[PDB]
Amino acid sequence: YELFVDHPDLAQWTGTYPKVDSSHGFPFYSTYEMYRDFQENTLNSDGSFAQWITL
Amino acid sequence: MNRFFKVSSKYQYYKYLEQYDAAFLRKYQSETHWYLGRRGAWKNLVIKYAGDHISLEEEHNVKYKTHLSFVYLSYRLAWVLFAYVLIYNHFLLGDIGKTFNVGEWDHRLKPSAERDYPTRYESLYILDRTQKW
Amino acid sequence: MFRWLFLYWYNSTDTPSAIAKVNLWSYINLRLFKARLSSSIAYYILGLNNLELKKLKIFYKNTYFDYIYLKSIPCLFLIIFFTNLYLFL
Amino acid sequence: GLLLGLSSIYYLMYVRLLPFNKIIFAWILVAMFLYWLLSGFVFFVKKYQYSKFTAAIQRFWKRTYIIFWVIEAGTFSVFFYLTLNASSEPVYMYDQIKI
Amino acid sequence: TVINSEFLTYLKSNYKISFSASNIVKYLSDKSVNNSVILYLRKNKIFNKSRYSRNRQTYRTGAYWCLYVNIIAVVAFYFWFYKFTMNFGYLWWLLYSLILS
Amino acid sequence: GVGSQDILILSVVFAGISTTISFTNLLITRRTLAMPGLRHRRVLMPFVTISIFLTLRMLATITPVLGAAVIMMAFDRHWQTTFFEYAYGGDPILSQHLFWFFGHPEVYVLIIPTFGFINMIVPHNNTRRVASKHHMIWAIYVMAYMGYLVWGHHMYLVGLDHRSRTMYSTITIMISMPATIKVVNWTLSLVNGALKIDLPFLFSMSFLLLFLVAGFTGMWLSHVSLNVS
Amino acid sequence: WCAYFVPYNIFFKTHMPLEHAYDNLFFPYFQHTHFLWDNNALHIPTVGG
Amino acid sequence: MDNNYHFWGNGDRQDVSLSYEDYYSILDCLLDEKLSPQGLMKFKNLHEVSMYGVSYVPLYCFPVAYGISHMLTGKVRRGHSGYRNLFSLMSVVLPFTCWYAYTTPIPRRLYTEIICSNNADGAYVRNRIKQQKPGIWRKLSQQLYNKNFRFPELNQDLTATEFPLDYVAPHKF
Amino acid sequence: NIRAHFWSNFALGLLITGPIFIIPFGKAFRNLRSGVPYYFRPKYVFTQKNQYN
Amino acid sequence: MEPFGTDERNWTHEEKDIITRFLKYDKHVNLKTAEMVYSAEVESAYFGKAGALAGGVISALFFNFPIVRNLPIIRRSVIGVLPFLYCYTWGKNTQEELRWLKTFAAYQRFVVYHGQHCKLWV
Amino acid sequence: LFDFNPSSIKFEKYPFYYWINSSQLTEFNQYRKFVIRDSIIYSLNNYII
Amino acid sequence: GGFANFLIPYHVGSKDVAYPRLNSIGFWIQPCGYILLAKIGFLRPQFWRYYDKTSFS
Amino acid sequence: RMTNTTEEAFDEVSHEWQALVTSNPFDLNVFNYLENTQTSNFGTVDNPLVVFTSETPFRYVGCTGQMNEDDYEGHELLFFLLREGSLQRCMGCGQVFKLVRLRNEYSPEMDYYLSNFHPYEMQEMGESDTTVLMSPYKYASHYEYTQFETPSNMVYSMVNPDEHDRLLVDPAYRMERTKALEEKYKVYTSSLREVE
Ligand code: HEA
Ligand SMILES: [Cu+2]
Ligand SMILES: [Zn+2]
Ligand SMILES: [Zn+2]
Repeated sequence: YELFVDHPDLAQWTGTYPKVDSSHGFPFYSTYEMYRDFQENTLNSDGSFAQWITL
Repeated sequence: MNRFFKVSSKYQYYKYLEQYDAAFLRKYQSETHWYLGRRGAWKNLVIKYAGDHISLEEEHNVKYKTHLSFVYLSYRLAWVLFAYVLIYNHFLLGDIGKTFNVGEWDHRLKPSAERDYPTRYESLYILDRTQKW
Repeated sequence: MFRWLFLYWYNSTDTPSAIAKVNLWSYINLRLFKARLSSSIAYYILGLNNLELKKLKIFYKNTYFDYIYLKSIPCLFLIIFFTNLYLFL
Repeated sequence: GLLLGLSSIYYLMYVRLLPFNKIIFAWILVAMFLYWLLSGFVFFVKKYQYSKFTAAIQRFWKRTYIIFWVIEAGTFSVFFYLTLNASSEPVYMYDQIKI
Repeated sequence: TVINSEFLTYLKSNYKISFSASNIVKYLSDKSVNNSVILYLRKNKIFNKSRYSRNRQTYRTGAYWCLYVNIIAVVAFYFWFYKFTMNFGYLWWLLYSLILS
Repeated sequence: GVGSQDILILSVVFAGISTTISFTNLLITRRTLAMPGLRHRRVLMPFVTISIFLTLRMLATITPVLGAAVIMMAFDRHWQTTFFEYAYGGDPILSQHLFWFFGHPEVYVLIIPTFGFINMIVPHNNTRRVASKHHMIWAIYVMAYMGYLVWGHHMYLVGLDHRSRTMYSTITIMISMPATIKVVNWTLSLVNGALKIDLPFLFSMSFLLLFLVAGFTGMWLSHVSLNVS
Repeated sequence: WCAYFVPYNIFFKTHMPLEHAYDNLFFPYFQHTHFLWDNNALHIPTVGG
Repeated sequence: MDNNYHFWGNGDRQDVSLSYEDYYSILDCLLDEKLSPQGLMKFKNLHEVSMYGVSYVPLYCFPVAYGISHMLTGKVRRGHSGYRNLFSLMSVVLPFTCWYAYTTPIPRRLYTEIICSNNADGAYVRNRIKQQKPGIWRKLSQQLYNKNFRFPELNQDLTATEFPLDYVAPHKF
Repeated sequence: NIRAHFWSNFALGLLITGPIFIIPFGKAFRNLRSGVPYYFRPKYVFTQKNQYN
Repeated sequence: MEPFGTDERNWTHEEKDIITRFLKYDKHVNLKTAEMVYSAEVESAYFGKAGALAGGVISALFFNFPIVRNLPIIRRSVIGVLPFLYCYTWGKNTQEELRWLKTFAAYQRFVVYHGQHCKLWV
Repeated sequence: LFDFNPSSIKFEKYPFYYWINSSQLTEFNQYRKFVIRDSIIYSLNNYII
Repeated sequence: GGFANFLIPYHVGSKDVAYPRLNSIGFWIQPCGYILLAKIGFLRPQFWRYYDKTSFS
Repeated sequence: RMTNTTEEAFDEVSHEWQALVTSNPFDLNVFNYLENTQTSNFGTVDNPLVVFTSETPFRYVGCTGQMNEDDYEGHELLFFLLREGSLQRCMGCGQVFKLVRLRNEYSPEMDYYLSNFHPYEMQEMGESDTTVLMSPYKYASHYEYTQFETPSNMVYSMVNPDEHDRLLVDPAYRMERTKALEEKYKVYTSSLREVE
């Protein structure tokens, strides 16, 4: 959460979802599009077979 | 607060300086506004209008555009040589000796090559040069 | 200067229309600097009447080495004891 | 500048006894090449003098700089890698001095 | 600045302040106000709707530079490795197009 | 002799420069000028664009290697640098290694965008979603990964060490794993939908039929003894 | 003197290299001639410019 | 006074000191044919310790070069912002600090046993350094004579019937 | 055996070197060179150092 | 044959002259090495002569430079000879450098020819 | 810094003084083909005496 | 060239490309390489045929 | 390092500076970073997803549906030309979009959409004294550093273009208007202090 609030770019680089709670209706002043290649190219995600072949 | 004392110029337009604190002038005629202070920035407008239109793209330097003689020479040579290349390499490869000339120049250290002659003058001159090192 | 977006957007009298009537846009009032959260976890639950903003903060960020040293002494002595017990046995 | 440059050019041409027509053709081609590259760059500078250099343009040109230098260092990296582990004759009998 | 007491009383009577000022300029003191620089932003019609500036839509110098690159490649490679130079006098009317241009 | 061979070498240099310009222009566009919602979500772009970007990255990796190889060939031809003359240090096997390090990724660059073409045409006429776009993307990406470790299956007979030869063979035979994923996904995209027969669809079927044969024959070419023969 | 006279004499009036030409190069000593390099004289426009 | 006084790469304050550069130069005037297996073992141990040491020397010089480079830039710490100047000045100065470190003799038990040994291996090493590396042997002999070493190869030999092969530096008698 | 001795000595050196060296080293961070008490100079991330020290 | 190292003495003028005359006239020197030394000697002298002549020519003009021409005689002469001294030093140093570099190359060729360098063999 | 440092002073005016040829002081354990070097050293010394 | 330069601005959603100048450059430099690589079957330094009496010229 | 907008910012630089210093949606919508657009709400009839357009009658809008944590997108990417005039819904997920055509004005309506935009980052604003970071680790996280400071004592005043020209060619009028605007700034600050 601190990483996302203070260094959002780096947070995006880590594939971290925007952690700010916006249930009050006002969107956060600095959000970003998800970059999930690290968490998708995994042995535990959709890139399971590709990462198994590479392993 | 030190006010501009007086302007001794006969030009009555310059009398505006006497109405402001010197520091004020220092803020808006020097420091940040040094490249603008007490100057009519007509050249800024002229250059902006020069750079926002659709003008001759051929620019030599900041001040001038590329010379029209050079531009037209370049364009005519480019188009004609491109046409020559296309036509010769798509149509005139049947008899190379008819459509191509064999030419070559080499280092002056080596003896003059057999093909080191001025083309279009093979019937008048045979060219050779003394070797050098 | 606001911490909570809703507060920031509840009664905003600095909106451009107002500033349009004076035509004086201070650089110190850039919205990029107007609001910034507290970098601590803040999430909404459903209270008895409306949303309640609960705060999750697990650990402090002002720890100093002395504290780190005081809690590390048992671990270092445990390492010493285990290594010496291995040597003896 | 013109005196020095033209004198040097003519001296080099005279000492090498170059074929005038062929060298003039080649030099015209290279002059057009370099002139149009530099003219594009001059166009960019002149148009960015006013009313065109935004943050997007600035970031674009910084990215262009870094991309060009990464491209240039790309082939140089391969050449340096080949230089490091350069091929040589076997150390036993063919090339005993490379030790 | 000094606000007149009568004017302040009139404003207090006619308008009751009920909400705080969201502008940060309220925190400015007189020294900070006097140490501020006034800049001008000309506001005119907007036609470019992108964060990038307007881009010229024609590259004539580029087209001709690439034509020259093609000429350089073909002519130089033929003259170096084939030792062939195109006989421009075979298509003398194309050469005459060049001359008349 | 001097002539066509030098023409080919310098033309490959020029083609490498042109490829550099092309992939620079195309890759800077997607990283910088992309729409706000498709900056990093490659699963949303059309499969032909995903394939094109992957092949552009692959060309970005291999173009310096190809350029170095051809520059060394030109130097050896016209400067007698003896880069590939065994008598005083060189080796032609190095030239083969460099070219084939460029080589196989080039063919994988050539083939992958057609996967995008079929993965766009088939769902369009079938008015249904593709079978597994994420899995197809990861399959083509792992194929791109393996493209950099199978360059030696073109050099089985040149006398490579058996360790390297076995590595090349075992990484080459496992490239059948991603391709079969593509085949299965195309087949399952063809089913359970409202088929609207067009002319591109028939070309897609022809492409599938042709890719079935060439793929398994190339897999057969990874059989070491068969490749020897 | 520095940019024209000195380079001219050590480039065209001798074949022996100076120390800074090869002190970091692990080449055997050799001489150089102006007449066996750059057949396509791209050095002439470069030097002139 | 460390606990590992048995280590061959270690040394005391008054062991024979050789600067790394000199050591490498010493390797250029020797042949493994003339050395016994024990001398070969000594030289192999010295090579291992020396390769690790020459690897580690720039690191030792990094804090000194880092401090000097910052002081050359000025009295402003532009960390992450003054990196260009800091590392240019480092690429200049760190070679100088490493120059001083590599030209600085360091004691070592391998140095004191390879050179100062009674056997034919040590005699051969001393004679080869004396003949093929005159200046290195000159400074090494000046160092050895102050460490109560008496060899026939030293220039400071008062019991020799043959004149010294090199200038004898001033020293106490 | 050497590993056990080394790790015993490493834990002992963690115990000893701190209060002798590292804790007094912390005394170098109470103030800055100019004498003004220590404050935060960010590099890129302007972290909210809201807590006390 | 020479000692190698940092502590070793650099080649003196007498040693350089002796080795040059040894390479020029000895019987154990092959014709190629002797030709190398001869060609080194032939081309080098021009550099010294040309440096001296160019310095003399420049200093003749520099003696009448706009500021130099209006100085007292002592300062005028010193400033005027400054170009001559620099150019003469350049000519002499370049001549010596070229001659000694090619002579040292010839000495290396002689040493390899007679196998007088350890760690160097065919 | 604070101990004995060997002096770097050496003979600077005697040609080929440090071209030491093998004798009983050098144990004769040099490179085998240095006999030609010793002969050259002897000839040079006989020239410079 | 064709599909990328036509579809990347469409699919990615960009006004032209990052370098329209480079796009034009690539297209107009393709033809020279095409010509060089395609006409080597028609061209060789031994351009004359076996019945061309080279001894006449 | 910050542009002297009195003499240099004319059309595009001027519009970008106006967006930065006002956060006026129209201007901001022109210069919103392409890297990220603020995550809005799901488009319903009562709470439509607002798509902004800076005085352009239409815009290409893609829809992926109900975004989830499981998979980032709800349904396949479907594009349509959202046009000005009425609510228009993606039928794949029933998502209602409203195309708001922002006008070059300071109406309260425009200030209504003040919370639907990212504030304009000023790191890339103005000239930079560092071309690009040669850091493999900080290329995608950090902008270029600066050896100089960023002043905060700038107060921006919008001026009509012709008047702006008279500012550039008539220094006396420029000084007069600057003095008057400084007086007005003093009055405004005093009024805010009195209100507080
Ligand atoms: C785009 C072009 C392309 C593609 C996609 C491929 C794909 C593959 N290629 Fe290659 N190849 C070339 C272009 C290509 N190739 C070229 C040009 C050469 C020669 C270069 C030269 O020397 O001139 C070459 C040479 C070549 C050799 C060297 C033959 C030799 O010279 O000895 C080998 C062997 O290892 C090989 C293997 C493969 C393999 C294992 C695949 C795999 O990627 C393919 C695997 C795919 C599948 C497995 C999918 C099929 C699906 C099925 C389910 C099939 C089953 C169906 C039935 C049995 C009905 N290729
Ligand atoms: Cu392959
Ligand atoms: Zn939808
Ligand atoms: Zn960052």
